[PDB]
Amino acid sequence: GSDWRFLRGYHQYA
Amino acid sequence: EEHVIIQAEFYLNPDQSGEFMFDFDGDEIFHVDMAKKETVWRLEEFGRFASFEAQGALANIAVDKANLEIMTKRSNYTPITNVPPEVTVLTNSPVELREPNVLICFIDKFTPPVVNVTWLRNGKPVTTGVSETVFLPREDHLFRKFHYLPFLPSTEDVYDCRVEHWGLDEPLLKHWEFD
Amino acid sequence: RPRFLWQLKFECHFFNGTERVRLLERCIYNQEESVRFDSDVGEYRAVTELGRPDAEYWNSQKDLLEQRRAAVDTYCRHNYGVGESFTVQRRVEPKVTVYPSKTQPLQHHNLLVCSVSGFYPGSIEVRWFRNGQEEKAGVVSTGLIQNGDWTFQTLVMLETVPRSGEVYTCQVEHPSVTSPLTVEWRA
Repeated sequence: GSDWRFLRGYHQYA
Repeated sequence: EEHVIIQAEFYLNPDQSGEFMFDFDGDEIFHVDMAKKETVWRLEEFGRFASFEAQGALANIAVDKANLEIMTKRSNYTPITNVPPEVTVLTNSPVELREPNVLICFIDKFTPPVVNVTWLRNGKPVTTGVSETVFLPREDHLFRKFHYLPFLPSTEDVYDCRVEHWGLDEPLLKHWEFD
Repeated sequence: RPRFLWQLKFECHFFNGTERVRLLERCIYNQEESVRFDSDVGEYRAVTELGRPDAEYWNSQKDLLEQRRAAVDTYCRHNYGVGESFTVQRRVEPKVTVYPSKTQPLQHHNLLVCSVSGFYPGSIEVRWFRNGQEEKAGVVSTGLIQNGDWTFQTLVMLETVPRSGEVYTCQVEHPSVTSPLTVEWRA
C-alpha cells in the first residue's frame, strides 16, 4: 500500500 | 537474518553534495534527485507499487547539512581521509560476437563519494546508452557505484573504464577487450 | 581542499518475515560511526567519544526515544509491507552457460566454466558432475556478484583434463525454479 515511509534525523548537540 | 532495508543519506563539504536513498539487500530501491526534487525508482516498475514524497528527503538533507557543520567543528575540523576505489570491469553475460551485451564498471570501497567515470572506446570516450547508479552505502561506511555501457561485442576495438578519485595518484583506466 | 562528510543510516533488519525486526540508526562522521540507536537497546549510545554529546542529548529528549522505539512497526514493518511484492518476492531465473575457458585440445588440463547469470535473488547452488558423479574438488568460484540492477551472476569453474566421451554437467538450484537447471558439456 503506497506510502514508502522514512525517518528523519534529530539535531546534533550544538 | 532474512532482509535488510537501509535508508541512507549523506552530506559532503565543501562539495555541498547530498544524497537520499533506500537499499534493499544491496540494491537501490530509489533515490531522490535533489536538483529536480524528484523520486527516481531503480526499476521503473517499482513506482507502480509504492509512492515516496520527495520533499521529505529534501528536509532530511537540510538537517544533515546542519549536523555536518556541527560535527566538523566538534571534531576540531578533522577532514575525511580519501580511500581510493577498487575498480572492476565485467559484462552482463558471456560475450558472443554480434550479441548485444553490457559492460559493467564496478567502483567499490571508496570515500568520499565523489568520482569521475568515463567509458573510452578505442581510447575515445563513449556516451551512447551509458547509465550509472548513485553512491551505494557499505557497512564499513565506504561507498559502491556502478556504471554501464551497452555494447556490441567485436574483435575490432578495446574498452576501458576511466575512474578519477581524490585518493588516486592518477586516473585509473580498467581495460576490457573481447577474446 | 579538505572534505568533511556526514552520513545517517536507518537499517531495518528482518528475521523470519517480520517476526523479528531490529532498527539501527547510525551517525557517521567521515568514516567513523559516532552514535547509534539500536532498537534492541532502546536508546542512543555513543560509539565514539565524538558522539557522546548526541547520546547524552538525544536520550534526554524523550519524545524522540518513544518515536524511535516505535519505528520498528511504523517504519520498518510498514515499508517491508509496502515493498514486499517487488523485493522480497522478486524472482528472476538464471541463464546457465557451460564452456571451456581455453581451446587447448584434448587430454590437456582445462577449466570448465559454468556461467550462471541474471538471477534474483542471490542464493543459488551450482554443482558440477562428471559422468553423473558430483565433482567437489577442483572447483574455483567467483562467488556471487551483484550487478547493481536487481540481478546477480556467478561463474563456477571445474578443473578438468577431459578425456573422450566424458559428459560434464553443471547443475543449478535457485528459488526461481521448481527443478534444478542443468547444462551438459561433451568432451
